[PDB]
Amino acid sequence: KNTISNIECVITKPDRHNLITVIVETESGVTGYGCATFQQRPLAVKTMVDEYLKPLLIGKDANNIEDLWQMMMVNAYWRNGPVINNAISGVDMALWDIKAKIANMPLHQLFGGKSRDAIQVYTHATSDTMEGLYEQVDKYLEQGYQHIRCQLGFYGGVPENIQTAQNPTQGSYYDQDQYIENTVEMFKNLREKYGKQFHILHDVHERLFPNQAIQFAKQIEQYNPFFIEDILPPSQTEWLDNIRNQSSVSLALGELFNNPEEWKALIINRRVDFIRCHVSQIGGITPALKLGHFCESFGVRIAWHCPPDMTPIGAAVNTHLNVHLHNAAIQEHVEYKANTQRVFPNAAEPINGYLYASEIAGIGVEMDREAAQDFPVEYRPHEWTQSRLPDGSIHTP
Amino acid sequence: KNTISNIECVITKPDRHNLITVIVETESGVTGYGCATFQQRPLAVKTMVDEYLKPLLIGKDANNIEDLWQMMMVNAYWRNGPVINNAISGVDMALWDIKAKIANMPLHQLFGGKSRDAIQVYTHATSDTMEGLYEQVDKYLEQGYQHIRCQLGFYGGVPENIQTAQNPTQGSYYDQDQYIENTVEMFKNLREKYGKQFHILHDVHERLFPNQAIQFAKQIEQYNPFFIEDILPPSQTEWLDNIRNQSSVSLALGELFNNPEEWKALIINRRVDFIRCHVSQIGGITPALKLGHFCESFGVRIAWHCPPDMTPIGAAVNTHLNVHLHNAAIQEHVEYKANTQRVFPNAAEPINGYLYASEIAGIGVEMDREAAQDFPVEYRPHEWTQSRLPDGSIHTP
Amino acid sequence: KNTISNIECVITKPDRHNLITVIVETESGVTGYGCATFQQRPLAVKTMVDEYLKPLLIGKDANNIEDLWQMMMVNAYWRNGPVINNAISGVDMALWDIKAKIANMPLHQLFGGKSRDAIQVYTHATSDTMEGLYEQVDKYLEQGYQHIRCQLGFYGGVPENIQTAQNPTQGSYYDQDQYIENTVEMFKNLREKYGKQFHILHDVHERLFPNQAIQFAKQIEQYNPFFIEDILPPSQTEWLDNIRNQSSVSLALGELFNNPEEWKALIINRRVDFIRCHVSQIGGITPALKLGHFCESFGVRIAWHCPPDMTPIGAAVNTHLNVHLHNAAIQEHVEYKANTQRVFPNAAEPINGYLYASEIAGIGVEMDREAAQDFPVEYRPHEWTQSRLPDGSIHTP
Amino acid sequence: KNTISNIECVITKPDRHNLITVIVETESGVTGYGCATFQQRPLAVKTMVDEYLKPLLIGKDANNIEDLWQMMMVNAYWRNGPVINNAISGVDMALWDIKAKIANMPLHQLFGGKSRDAIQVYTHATSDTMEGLYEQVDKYLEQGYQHIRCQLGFYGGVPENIQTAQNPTQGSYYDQDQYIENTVEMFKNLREKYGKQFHILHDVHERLFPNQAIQFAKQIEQYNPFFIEDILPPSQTEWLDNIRNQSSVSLALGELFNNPEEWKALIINRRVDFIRCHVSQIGGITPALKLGHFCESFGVRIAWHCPPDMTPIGAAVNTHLNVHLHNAAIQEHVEYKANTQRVFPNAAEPINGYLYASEIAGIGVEMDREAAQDFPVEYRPHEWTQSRLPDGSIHTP
Amino acid sequence: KNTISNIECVITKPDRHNLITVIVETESGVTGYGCATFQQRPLAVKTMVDEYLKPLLIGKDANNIEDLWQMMMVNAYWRNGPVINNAISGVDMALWDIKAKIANMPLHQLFGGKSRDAIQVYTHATSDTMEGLYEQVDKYLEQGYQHIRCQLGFYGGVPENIQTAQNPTQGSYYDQDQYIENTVEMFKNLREKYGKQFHILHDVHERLFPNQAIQFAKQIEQYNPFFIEDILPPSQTEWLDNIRNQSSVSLALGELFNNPEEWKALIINRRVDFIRCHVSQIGGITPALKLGHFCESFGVRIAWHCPPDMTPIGAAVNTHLNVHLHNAAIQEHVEYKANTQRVFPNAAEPINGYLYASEIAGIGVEMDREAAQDFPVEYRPHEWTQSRLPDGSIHTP
Ligand SMILES: [Cl-]
Ligand SMILES: [Cl-]
Ligand SMILES: [Cl-]
Ligand SMILES: [Cl-]
Ligand SMILES: [Cl-]
Ligand SMILES: [Cl-]
Ligand SMILES: [Cl-]
Ligand SMILES: [Mg+2]
Ligand SMILES: [Mg+2]
Ligand SMILES: [Mg+2]
Ligand SMILES: [Mg+2]
Ligand SMILES: [Mg+2]
Ligand SMILES: [Mg+2]
Repeated sequence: KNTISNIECVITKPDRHNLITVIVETESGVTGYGCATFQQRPLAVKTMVDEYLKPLLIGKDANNIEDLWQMMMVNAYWRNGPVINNAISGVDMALWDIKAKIANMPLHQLFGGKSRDAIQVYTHATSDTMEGLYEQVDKYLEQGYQHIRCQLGFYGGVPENIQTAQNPTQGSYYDQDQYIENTVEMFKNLREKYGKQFHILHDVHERLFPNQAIQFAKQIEQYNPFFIEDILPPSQTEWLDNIRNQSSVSLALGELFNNPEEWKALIINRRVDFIRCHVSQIGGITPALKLGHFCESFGVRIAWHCPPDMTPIGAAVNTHLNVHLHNAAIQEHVEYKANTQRVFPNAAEPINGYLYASEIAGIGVEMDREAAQDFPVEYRPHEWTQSRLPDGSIHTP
Repeated sequence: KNTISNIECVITKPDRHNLITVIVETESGVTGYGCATFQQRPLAVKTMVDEYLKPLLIGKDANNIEDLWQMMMVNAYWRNGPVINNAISGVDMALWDIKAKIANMPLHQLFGGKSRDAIQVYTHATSDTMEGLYEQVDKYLEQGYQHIRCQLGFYGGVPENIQTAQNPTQGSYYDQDQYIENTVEMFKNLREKYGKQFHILHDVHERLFPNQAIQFAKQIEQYNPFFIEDILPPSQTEWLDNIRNQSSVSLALGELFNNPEEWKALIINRRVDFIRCHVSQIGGITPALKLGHFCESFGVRIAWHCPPDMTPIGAAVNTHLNVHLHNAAIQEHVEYKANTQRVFPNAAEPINGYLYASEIAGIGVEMDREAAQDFPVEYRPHEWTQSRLPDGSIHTP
Repeated sequence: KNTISNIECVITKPDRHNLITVIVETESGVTGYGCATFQQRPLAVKTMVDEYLKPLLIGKDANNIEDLWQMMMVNAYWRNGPVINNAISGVDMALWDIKAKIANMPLHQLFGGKSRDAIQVYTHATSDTMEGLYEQVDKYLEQGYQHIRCQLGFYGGVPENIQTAQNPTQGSYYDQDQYIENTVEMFKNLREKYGKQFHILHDVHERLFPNQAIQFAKQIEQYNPFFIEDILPPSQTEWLDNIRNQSSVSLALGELFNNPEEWKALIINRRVDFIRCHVSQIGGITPALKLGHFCESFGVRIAWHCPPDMTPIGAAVNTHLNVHLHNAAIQEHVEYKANTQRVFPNAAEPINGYLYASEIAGIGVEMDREAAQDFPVEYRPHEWTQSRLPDGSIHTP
Repeated sequence: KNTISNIECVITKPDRHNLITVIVETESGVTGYGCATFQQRPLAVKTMVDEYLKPLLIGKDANNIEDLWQMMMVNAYWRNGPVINNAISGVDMALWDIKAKIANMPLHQLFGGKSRDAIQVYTHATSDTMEGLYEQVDKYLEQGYQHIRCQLGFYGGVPENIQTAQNPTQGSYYDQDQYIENTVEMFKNLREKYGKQFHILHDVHERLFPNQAIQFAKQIEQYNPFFIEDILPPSQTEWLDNIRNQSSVSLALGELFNNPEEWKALIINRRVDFIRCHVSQIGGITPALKLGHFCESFGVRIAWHCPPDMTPIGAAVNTHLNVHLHNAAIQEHVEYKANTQRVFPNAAEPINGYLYASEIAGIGVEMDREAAQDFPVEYRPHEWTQSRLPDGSIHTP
Repeated sequence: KNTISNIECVITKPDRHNLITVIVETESGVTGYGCATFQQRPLAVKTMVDEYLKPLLIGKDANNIEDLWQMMMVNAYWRNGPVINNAISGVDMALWDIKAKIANMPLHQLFGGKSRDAIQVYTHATSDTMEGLYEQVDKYLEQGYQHIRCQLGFYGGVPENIQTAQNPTQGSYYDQDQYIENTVEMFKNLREKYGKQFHILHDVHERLFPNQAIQFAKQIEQYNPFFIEDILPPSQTEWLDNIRNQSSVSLALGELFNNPEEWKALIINRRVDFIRCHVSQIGGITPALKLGHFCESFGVRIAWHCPPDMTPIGAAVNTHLNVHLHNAAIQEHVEYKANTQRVFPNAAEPINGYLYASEIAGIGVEMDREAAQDFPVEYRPHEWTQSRLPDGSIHTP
């Protein structure tokens, strides 16, 4: 047995985002690290770990990750959701980290090994002008990326060019029709300039109503996007049947998921082509493996959410999952800055459009705890989540 | 308790339509006003209120709108339908008016308050020529409207350019193919001239057979109408699945509904994008709130029917519902003439494409009883409802 | 407008449970109180309110509850789940409390009034012997209760009479077959002694596997329980189809729900007869009203979860919902003790099997903030949630 | 890398069945052992390993079990089926053995560790009389078993009490009605004598036509069998819907499966409560983990086939899977005789109704190569598979 | 009775492929020949026949083909799959040959005679250039073929112009996008040059993911291919519904099938227009007839797989089945080489686009036993089955 001797939760903001790490110490002296990053509510996740998971977990056998996951998930009776799941994810990843270290193996080797040499990577280009897009796309192409998520225009902030009511309620405003029009124009221009040079992805980020999504699918399907992401919010994915029945568009969805009821009908009915779950939002590696296998039976492929608001520990974990799970398709990546790299040393970066899994024992990335102390948590409003349509209505952000 | 002391029903015809208002007096001294407008059969609604609802309601507690509504709906054993529901609606709306006045709140604040600053508005442009259309559209755009329901041609009357049988039966004649041809051409012409300057709506008004409706949807989907309204009659909406499976066209339906069985399967199967119910036809505010909530769970949005054959009291009520219900989308424009404005003082008018909810206590619009007496009920035959196809057969009007 | 001036969150444990109250102060000087009680993780809910909802909400208009609810729900981007929802519920209830106070009306009158005189109530009898059950049942019957949830045996703790593995993992042990056998025997004995004197309810509390649930339904259906509650866990309710296809048993489910995807298919497919949601777990009054209306269209009735781990504020709120919503069926009740009554004065208690809604302005129950300070939060392990079957497996608790 | 240096396949018959072991040697010096037992066609599996899998695998990296499995499955283009899957299983299991040995962990710890302390076990009682049954049951109960699979009568052989045609075709005869009659009587008798003392299982072994299966389910459901196994053959499992819609009987199925199309719709439609796959028939540990996860999402539990025609290596593997997979339920008992114990040293035996996973590195059971050579393959005709009904027609055996 | 006196299995490789023939001798002195060709695993098939089917079959009555098939199929208990089915097929075909020889009739006359004069034939044109394709196409049209399966490019081998990971794992590489692009261009060019001169077929050979298949279907439907073959792998055919709901493309699938669960739902749901099964893979003539009839009821037509890896005996059998079964559509043919013709004399060749059934007694084609000895089995690694995507992942080959 390997008895858990401590549980710690650290919030660090080396750069733009409040990142959250969980650290598990064991009587073997082997230490694990995991990602619990829910950037919008980090103090809630920390409270959850410090006040509840810690006294629950100290004294228990770290070897039995599966029991610990099943036990943790139901421990508050009420369950699922972002605060509990991220806290559990932090522990779950750290426990797998310890197991891999004790096995003296890279994490993906514990799983049963590689099913691919490395995972393909897509990056992000966003500009308010086509010329600006071209500038970023050109750089990415020169670096060997073959997949780029492109966006024309920025959506939010003050309603400068939007016909609102007289005294619009405070919020981040956009117009769905302007957004649709700019996006179609973007695809048309990118295909005219670049042809089939690279794969174009685009993130709808739940901006649209169902009728707008169906129209939009028919408008861009001719451009064969690698995928169109979050074309609807999680609560309206039954409307995907309307799209799947009449459009060939490739669809990805699910970074928002933190309850299994959100994805089961989605996958069984083949409503998307790629699942986009944020691994820490679904409770860590343990459920990620199961969900990977579930998708596989239905022919659904995997593109785990990999935003900047996630530790490099979490990213390395996703790369281990991505080189192992046969139905993994692509990894999202954004560049790390120097502070982040200092707090989380040895974070892999894409090489010629590929991310390579770590080959040392464990996850392969840890947190430098002294460095992390230099960057304490900092309150952020996240004003973009107060997203409003011209009439002042809230829309899923 | 707030005991009901009197119930009255007034039919008034300030301008082109017979309007119906129910007036509820209480022992608190607070009076409520409601819309019961079924313009085609007004004496029947008045008989229903005066002879049956009045002796039922006098003496009962106006506070308990929900009990009174559930009780009223089943009071005749047989139920649903346009005459009973309209009479009940008049009472139901007046009871809400009373409750809001006693609470000293605008009606929408009772409901739980605003979910938007104001509701967007669409107006109506109809002409026998394109230039006549352009004339009306230019005027509306200049007034700030962003949504216009357009129709080229008038359909009905003597069969002048229509090959009928030798001695055609008396009726109001049209040719469905001429109607389709003109409407497709109209859409084409408007997009050429105006591009994406405004949202174009069109009301099919149940003119078509299902195969025609399906053909029409494929013919106009490319023009992205904001919605195509009543593309089928209420009894044939299962045919919408054929449309939904192969077309992206945005659909609205339901102004004719007066029985819940007409809408449940519609909404459950996502057969339309907007519900168009006439609030008084479904029994008033009480069922309108439930239906709005019902639609919201399925992702269906709301565009309550707001024709000229409705009191300004009913319009105000609809704007109260529209600024409250989160899934409300748009409100139909009704320009009020001098006589109607005198009978129903303080009726809101759109300002720069928006209708604003009233902010005084209650509904915010009452009927001037003296002014209404000046304009008594007048029989109208509504010949357009005897709608006939070229072979002389009735079609749903 | 009524600007929010403060937001406070208090945890108090006057008796057995950590209760959580949210208090909203406004520039009008009118103060609201709401329930945010997630007893197993109270510090997490408090963190959520103090650190996040408070700076978000101060300065905003308390009148617009609907916008504030829609805005709050999506404010962390990721959403749903027990920690966020309870925090939002606390604010939502307090906002309705303020609106009712300003309207000078009892909460249920804001909603549209009563649809019943009072709500029927069921209470709880639990013993390890039939004789002990009879003793409690006899008292309840004498007090006028007509509905009693009965349980024979206590399930959990050390595996004294259970054949486990040699060195069973620490946990709370029970045997599903012993539990089934005791429960069937209980119903058989109660019907033999009491006949149809009262309505018997029973809470399966997700103890069973699907095959056991189906067997159990067929075993007790002859006893016509008023309902059998939580016969399956939330993740396995599709298995209810097997039961609904072959058994007449009345079913209730849903106290665990905190994501709408958990209940939509459940209700649309008529898989249960009563919905059991914990109002604070689903985000407060605002979504409770909508869910009430949703259920109503499908003929599903309401029995909101009313456990001891909920403030009397929350209970009074449920009674307001129960006398208003036409499809409300029954209210669960457990007696308050003197400390709890001191901290939450004027809490209604059942009278002859009925709970009467409060008739003063507002919710009708507040928290005495000095009294609450006498009873600070106290860590509880809740060892019963580590529920294990004889082989040491975790089972949903 | 850990390069494969040799692949061997040994058929050994220590006792009643031809057993098949695959042995994988690597350059690390670490040797793996796996089960490839298809007892009816052992020379075919050995040809498959020796002639095709050996030259394919030598030189490749044993670490990457997942790639090797995906590659092996499609290597012959045509795929699935009992000969190929068993050969692949032998390799797959040996590769997992190797990985666990290198990690210096018991196999189940690699997977993520335990979710139960040990797995419950059922044994088998079969006799031509009830008293003979009682004899075996009494012995098993006294040994600590709580689950016994019971069968009254032996079915097959010469048609002694069976009205066949004049000159019946050579085969193993039985009468389905005699079988049903004896089994119903057996259940009745066991419940009268033993009541609820133990769980009774029964294996129908695809003996019945669908109308017989449905009749039988209704006849024995009252006796609450722990499961009724293989009530239909694999090709007729859609007939299970008729059973599921009207009966509570608990069902197990799937020992015959060797193609995923055989189980997907089964599990998706909840047609059984327990999956019974033979791990080597589905291709080894790698697909067994995925299938367990797949079943878990649908609430289906696992009872892998553990017959005597399987190596103790395969049994140990199944116990490793059974203590890991949370939805594992029970393991079939196989008493090992002296010769088999010598060939496969250290095979676990049930202790008080439980099988405990091995705790040394690797699978924990190997084959003694010298001992196995003592017991070479011996042809068996397995006459029972020529199973005939009274009219002389083949029925699935 | 016609007692089986011997069973033999000969592997012969006169040209590029290991071919497998089963020979059945009877006491009548009449000898039958059948195809058991599974070219990738021939030694496993031969073991199956020699070690198991032979001692099973000798002594039994060859007259009763139906019983012999039902008996053979379940004789190993576990069943279906390519090794067992091919062995059984060789026997089944030889028995049908024997029966037809005894009746002194061509095989298809046994079945009930011709339903057509002859079967239309398609050939294969494949090249890395369009002009290379044109030469082959031109050759075929001159010979009277009216159907040609066309392929531009060769896919596999070393990843020369493919961006792989740094050290790509050994395998046969292709890029799906490159393949789709070339194939779409091929269709475009062929229709430009040839118009509707001939029917163009194309074999996707399970190279694509579902989202790619759906895109491809929409890209080529305008070119009206006679059929697009194997657009998905057998385990993913439920994705065909997405294609069938939005595309008019003609589809064929099934050469991989060796388990009826692979085809039933496929055909019941009309997911393909042509079934493509390999007759020996499904177990011979006996199940080919039933499957032909099953398809016919559903309106599905037959294009049995007729690759070079099949004996001319098996090809003759397919022509007998094709002139008999009313729903047979077309026969694939590859030109025979001289050594193959020597070993299997008198094999029919297409004449002006038609294949004519043999008119002598029996199948019409036998194996020259002495000639076959000149060409013993030779190992081949079939490296193309290790098909990898650019990232190193195995894809179904
Ligand atoms: Cl921010
Ligand atoms: Cl808007
Ligand atoms: Cl008129
Ligand atoms: Cl406790
Ligand atoms: Cl157990
Ligand atoms: Cl035998
Ligand atoms: Cl096989
Ligand atoms: Mg995204
Ligand atoms: Mg209309
Ligand atoms: Mg409960
Ligand atoms: Mg069995
Ligand atoms: Mg092919
Ligand atoms: Mg379609």
